Amino acid sequence: LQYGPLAYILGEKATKKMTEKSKLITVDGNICSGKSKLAKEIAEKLGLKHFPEAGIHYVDSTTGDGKPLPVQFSGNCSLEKFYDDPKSNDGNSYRLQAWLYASRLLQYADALEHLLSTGQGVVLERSIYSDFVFLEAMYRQGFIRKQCVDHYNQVKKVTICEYLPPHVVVYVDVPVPEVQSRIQKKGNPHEMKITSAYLQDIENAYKGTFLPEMSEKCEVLQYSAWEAQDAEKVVEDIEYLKYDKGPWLDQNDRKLHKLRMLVQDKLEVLNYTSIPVFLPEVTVGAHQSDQVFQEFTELPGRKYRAGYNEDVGDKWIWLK
Amino acid sequence: MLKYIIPTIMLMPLTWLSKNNMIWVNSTAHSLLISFTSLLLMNQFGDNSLNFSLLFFSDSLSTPLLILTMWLLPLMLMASQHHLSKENLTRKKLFITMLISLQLFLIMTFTAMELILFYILFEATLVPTLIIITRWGNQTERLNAGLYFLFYTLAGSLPLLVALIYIQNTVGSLNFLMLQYWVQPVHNSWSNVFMWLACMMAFMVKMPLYGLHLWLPKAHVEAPIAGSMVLAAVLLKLGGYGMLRITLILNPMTDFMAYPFIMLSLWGMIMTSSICLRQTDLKSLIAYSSVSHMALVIVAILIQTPWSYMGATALMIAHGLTSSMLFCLANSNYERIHSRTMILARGLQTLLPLMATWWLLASLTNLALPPTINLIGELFVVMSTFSWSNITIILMGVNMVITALYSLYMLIMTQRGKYTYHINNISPSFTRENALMSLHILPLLLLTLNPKIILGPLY
Amino acid sequence: AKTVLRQYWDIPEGTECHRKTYATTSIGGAAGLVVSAYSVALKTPTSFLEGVARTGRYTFTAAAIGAIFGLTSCISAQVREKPDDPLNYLIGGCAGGLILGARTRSYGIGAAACAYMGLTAALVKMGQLEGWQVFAEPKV
Amino acid sequence: RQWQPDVEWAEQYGGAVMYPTKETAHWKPPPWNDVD
Amino acid sequence: MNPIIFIIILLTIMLGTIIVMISSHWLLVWIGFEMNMLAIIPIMMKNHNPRATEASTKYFLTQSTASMLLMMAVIINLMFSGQWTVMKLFNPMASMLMTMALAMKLGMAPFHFWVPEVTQGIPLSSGLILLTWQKLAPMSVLYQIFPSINLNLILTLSVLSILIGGWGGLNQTQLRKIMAYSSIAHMGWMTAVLPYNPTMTLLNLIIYIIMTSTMFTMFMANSTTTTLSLSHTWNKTPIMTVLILATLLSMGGLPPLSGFMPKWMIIQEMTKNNSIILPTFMAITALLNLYFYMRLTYSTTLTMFPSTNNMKMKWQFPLMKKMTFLPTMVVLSTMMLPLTPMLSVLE
Amino acid sequence: WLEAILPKTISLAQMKASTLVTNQKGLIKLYFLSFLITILISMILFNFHE
Amino acid sequence: DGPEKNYERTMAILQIEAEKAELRLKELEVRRLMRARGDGPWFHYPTIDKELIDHSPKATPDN
Ligand SMILES: CCCCCCCCCCCCCCCCCC(=O)OC[C@H](COP(=O)(O)OCCN)OC(=O)CCCCCCCCCCCCCCCCC
Ligand SMILES: CCCCCCCCCCCCO[C@@H]1O[C@H](CO)[C@@H](O[C@H]2O[C@H](CO)[C@@H](O)[C@H](O)[C@H]2O)[C@H](O)[C@H]1O
Ligand SMILES: CCCCCCCCCCCCO[C@@H]1O[C@H](CO)[C@@H](O[C@H]2O[C@H](CO)[C@@H](O)[C@H](O)[C@H]2O)[C@H](O)[C@H]1O
Ligand SMILES: CCCCCCCCCCCCO[C@@H]1O[C@H](CO)[C@@H](O[C@H]2O[C@H](CO)[C@@H](O)[C@H](O)[C@H]2O)[C@H](O)[C@H]1O
Ligand SMILES: Nc1nc2c(ncn2[C@@H]2O[C@H](COP(=O)(O)OP(=O)(O)OP(=O)(O)O)[C@@H](O)[C@H]2O)c(=O)[nH]1
Ligand SMILES: [Mg+2]
Repeated sequence: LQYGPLAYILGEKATKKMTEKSKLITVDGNICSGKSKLAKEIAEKLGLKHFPEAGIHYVDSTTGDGKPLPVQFSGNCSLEKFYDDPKSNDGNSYRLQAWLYASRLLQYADALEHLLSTGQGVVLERSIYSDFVFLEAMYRQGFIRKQCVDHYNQVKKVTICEYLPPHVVVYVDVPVPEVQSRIQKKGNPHEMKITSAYLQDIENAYKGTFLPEMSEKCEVLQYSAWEAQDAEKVVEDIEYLKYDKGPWLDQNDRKLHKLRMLVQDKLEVLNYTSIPVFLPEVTVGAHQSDQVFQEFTELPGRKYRAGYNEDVGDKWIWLK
Repeated sequence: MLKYIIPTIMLMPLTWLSKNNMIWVNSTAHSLLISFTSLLLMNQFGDNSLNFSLLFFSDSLSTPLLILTMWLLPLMLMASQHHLSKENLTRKKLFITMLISLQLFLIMTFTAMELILFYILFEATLVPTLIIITRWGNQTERLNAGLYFLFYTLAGSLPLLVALIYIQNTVGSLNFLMLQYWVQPVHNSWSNVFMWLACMMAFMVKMPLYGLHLWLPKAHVEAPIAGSMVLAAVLLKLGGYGMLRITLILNPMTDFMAYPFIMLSLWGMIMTSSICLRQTDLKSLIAYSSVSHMALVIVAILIQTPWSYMGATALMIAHGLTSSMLFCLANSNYERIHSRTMILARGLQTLLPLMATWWLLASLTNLALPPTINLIGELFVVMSTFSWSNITIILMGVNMVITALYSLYMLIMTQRGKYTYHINNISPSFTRENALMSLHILPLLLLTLNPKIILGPLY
Repeated sequence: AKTVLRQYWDIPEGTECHRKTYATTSIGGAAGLVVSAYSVALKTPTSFLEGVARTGRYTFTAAAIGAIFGLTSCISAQVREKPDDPLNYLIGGCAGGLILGARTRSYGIGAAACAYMGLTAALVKMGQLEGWQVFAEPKV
Repeated sequence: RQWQPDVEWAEQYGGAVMYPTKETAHWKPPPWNDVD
Repeated sequence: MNPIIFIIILLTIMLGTIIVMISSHWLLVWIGFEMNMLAIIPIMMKNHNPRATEASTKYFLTQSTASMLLMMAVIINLMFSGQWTVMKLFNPMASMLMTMALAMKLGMAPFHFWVPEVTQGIPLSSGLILLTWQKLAPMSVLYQIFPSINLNLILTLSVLSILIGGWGGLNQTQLRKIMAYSSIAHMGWMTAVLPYNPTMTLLNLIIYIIMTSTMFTMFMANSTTTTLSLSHTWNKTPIMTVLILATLLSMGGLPPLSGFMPKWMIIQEMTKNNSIILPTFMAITALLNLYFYMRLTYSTTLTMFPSTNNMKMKWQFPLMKKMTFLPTMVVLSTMMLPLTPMLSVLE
Repeated sequence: WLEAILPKTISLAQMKASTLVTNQKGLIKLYFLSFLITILISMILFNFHE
Repeated sequence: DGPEKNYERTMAILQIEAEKAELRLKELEVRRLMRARGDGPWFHYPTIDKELIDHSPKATPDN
């Protein structure tokens, strides 16, 4: 059965599937900190599902055929444009950040849905709990207006409060000059235009705000670039955590049923990411919104609800 | 009437099941076939009306209005399809559906025997009309125009609902055939004064009566072209048709209750005609012209003589085709210059020769050139109001002078003089536009050869 | 309130002017008290004396309106010698309408109140003459 | 094009009330999720 | 809430109402109201926030006060007739108390102040129960005691409710407050016709329940609680805007929609009783409701309000809420006028 | 007559009446106090208890 | 349609409508009398059922 109260009444309870390995682990750090590699190793060693960092096209990867959609359907948010013209008048900077927060919010729901439905833990790369560091860095460099920050906090306030924090937070502390050296080595043309001040603000946001906050309710593990290479040691530390903090200890089948009822409904997950706060960076006028939506409905397998698209080979429509 | 109701309903699945690019071809072609069959309603007898069933009936009053109603739908479809070209397909189909549903309500409104059935359908026409104006109008003010249109009408119609229900309780029926035989005189009392007003004011707002007219210029300036055509050609005539029927049961009280409304209409027609001389918006000028013409209809209906009822019926038909034609002429300029200002584009006869002939013919019917049915109707009303009181000839005469002045002034300003130098997108007239104009004027002028079919039951 | 309306309607028209004004003023004055009561309850006055000032303000206006209506309406019937004519109360209604405009110092409100009060008062006389029921007893 | 509501037009319907008065000047829209 | 407990609490709400409608004894009627109130508080509190706590508290005080007045009327009736049978009362003072008690329960003006606040403070699904199912029990009692009801009192309550409901809704941007004032106005029509023809009270009640359930269901489908949130529906579910448009016009009493039928039939009954001024006044005052329904149609359906960039993410996910009975309810909300004579089944 | 029945004059009246109806403090104390006034005038002025 | 078909179709319509009008007027009169006198099946408001009364000898004799 599709999950709901009836399935819950018949035994589908989260505690019957969650073991001692049913942990949500998030890996955090600065740009070019090798967190992607460490996250991939923890999942393999621990037998957890790995979630790549949620980019602009994360939602595209979870719907339809899984392939990225043209950029107009993402709102023309561009990470490349952000580096070249961080203060552009089209409001690309905040529009990207608002879009990225929504993508992370969706990914966190996908992760929690996986954990609660199968009992298998997941590994994320950053999350909606640490997404603000980029917002703070953007604001401190003058890339976004103060009203943009207010909109971000309004959206974050009414969304993050629904979800539990990660069981484990793994922070990889790479000093800015080392990161500034690794960005140049990585040979990305646009990324090479980043400044240390922006990178320093990102680092300050983790240490000033993120890590102290998560310590109050999570198991926080910190490492350097060298200490991070030893994946076995990191996984050894994770397997020896106590778990005596945070709200995960107060959860029970009843509360997790309500949480699973939320995270499984993606439109309910995104309900408040589009509150009618008319802000120039994220506001789209009616004519552009109308015709872009019409184009979206014309994409293959997008006119009708999944399973009712003849143009992609669905069958038995007259009985579905 | 089912032979017209059902095919009209079938236009809806026809539009929705048509190929993507054949929505205009299919709906136009088949609504013309319906219009063709509407001539079978001409089986009118000299004593009895054509009484189909317990629900619907036609007589010489409703038949010409029914044919005008069914002829106007294909014309509204040709008029609309250009400015709706960039609309998405589903919204085009919904627009056509609103027009089809409006025709369905109208042909049922004009044929209902029972007056509450008339009331409901008479009221049902509000919904699609409002949707057309507010959804597919062009400018911001269309939301206010919808509100004025809705609440002017309801301020009058709700008292009518109370009065009709009161009448049925007392009389026992609202079937119009029964009311012809069971009608009793209305005796003087304050109760009957308000019963008279409740029975009439709803129709007066529709005409519209002078003083209750300010909603009409707003609606026309804001409505799309099809909205203007149906508004001017048929919707105003619901008030006239309602008054023509309900005055049966208001005698003899109408003898003195009419005076304030005759004074408003007799004076109102002169004021609205003079207003037309100073209007700057071409759609607003035509809207004021309609108020002036409908003022005669109100007077003719109120004085209740055979000649005036014949004049009222002929004027209602003639005005419908003329005013709808004028809006289409004004719209064709608008679709080129995107402005309703009358002085913006001048000397257009030099650039659009044939379209200037349509302007001339439309203006000649508006000023009622003999022997057009516009004059026949106006002349009959002038004859009957002279007997009502000889002095009225002065007011009628002055109005005919002013009517010629603004009719030709509109022609002279837009078509003659020197063309505006900087306007250089005046492309030649399309076949669609020329056909649209000629489908107004040709039936109008052909009716001159056989006027009796538009003179109503009193013929 | 039935009793107060009874003595007003018990008396003929254009007779005992001083009695009609007493009745209309009493009817109007009470309405100002009812309006005042809900006002102080639902909008707490700043001070006890502030509430008294508001109560007097509303009650005086309502009493004044009813006083003028009865005075003007009963004189008009007296001078015109037309006891059973709605136009008498049309004059009485507008008079009370103007007083409201004065008390509110708004010529626009006075004109608006004149029409609405004038028509309302005229309709009340027609209903009295022809037995219009507002709260009709069920019969069928 | 046909006119459609802009941001200014939309904000008429975004306040605590439709017709501001001196007595409601301090009112504020309730929280998006009803939580205070 | 545990799903099994939620079902049990919902059935207790229903059972409390049913007891009121099947009882021939005043004590059992009072017990039904007590049971119903006991089970309705948990569903108002089920999201645990201060606004929900305030709403439940304001609801409890109002309903508890009314139930005390109902019991006082029952005992006065017992003193002067020596029996408990649910029917006309045998003392005028008991009739006034019972009528005022039931007006308080229904939220009619001037006991109306709680309805906008309680509805605003509880979830949409709870508001749906509050403004629909909860009217059944008080109306079913009014249906049985109307012969002893003071005509002036009941018509005064009706007129004030139509005025207050109409005026209150003009100043609202919150969808739950709009529905609350819509409810107050509609209770006024139901009780105006009660002295003349109780069958038309039932007709108006049933039709009102259907349209109100339709609106609440469509608000839930999109999780909209504000006018501006509802103005985004065009860029997500265009069909829903058309359904909302039709339902609102029906609630406005426009022909040829179902919501015209109750206003039409009520006008007929009062005119048969030589009541002309009251129906005319009520119909005109009901244009106030039509105005702020039309305003919603303007921002929802007839114009396209500005959107937000993040809305594009919603395009990719289907509507997964149950929307139970919505296709049926919306069709009955709009297309029932041709079947109006069927109102005799209620006779 | 114009000032009385203009669209602007009718619209303002309802707008003014709406603010009177809706501008409330939200306090339990004031709403119930209004219930008390309602019951008293029901019996004292209108004799609804008879 | 020929003139005789329409003519006699009109008579059938008139007969039905005339009969309905008469019945409508009677119903208003019947309803008025039933409500005023309570001697008909309509407006029959319930009274206590006498089959609920206990007729057996009571504990004391005077009753
Ligand atoms: C028979 C007796 C009863 C008589 C009373 C009248 C009954 C009729 C009322 C029935 C109830 C309302 C249901 C109407 C069905 C509407 C469905 C429809 O026509 O299409 C909606 C349209 C489709 O949108 P969607 O499917 O999401 O995507 C389109 C891509 N192809 O959605 C859109 O594209 C949005 C278009 C923009 C919105 C345009 C709004 C104006 C058109 C509204 C028409 C409906 C008005 C209903 C009022 C009654 C009309 C008389
Ligand atoms: C913009 C419009 C605003 C609303 C307008 C509403 C008009 C409503 C009219 C009110 C009802 C008519 O007015 C009412 O008629 C009845 C008669 O049936 C009168 O009834 C009384 O008249 C006689 C006069 O001898 C008295 O002896 C006796 O007390 C009683 O019969 C009322 O004294 C009168 O107040
Ligand atoms: C919200 C305030 C709540 C306060 C509740 C206070 C308790 C009220 C007690 C009411 C009980 C007494 O109620 C009252 O008793 C007397 C005694 O026969 C009745 O009798 C009185 O009225 C009728 C009128 O024809 C006749 O019986 C008689 O002329 C007269 O004595 C009243 O009709 C009844 O209304
Ligand atoms: C004959 C019966 C007629 C029944 C008519 C139906 C009742 C309709 C009720 C509408 C009442 C509210 O209507 C409301 O009026 C005010 C006019 O001040 C408008 O308000 C507008 O004008 C006022 C000043 O004029 C400005 O201060 C305000 O900023 C502006 O928004 C509202 O935008 C409109 O929504
Ligand atoms: N503006 C913005 N950029 C972001 C955000 N998340 C990632 N990015 C950018 O995405 C780019 C790549 O992300 P990173 O994972 O941090 O760098 P990486 O080299 O690819 O991954 P690792 O070296 O393994 O840590 C960086 O330039 C980031 O600045 C965000 O929330 N906001
Ligand atoms: Mg990376």
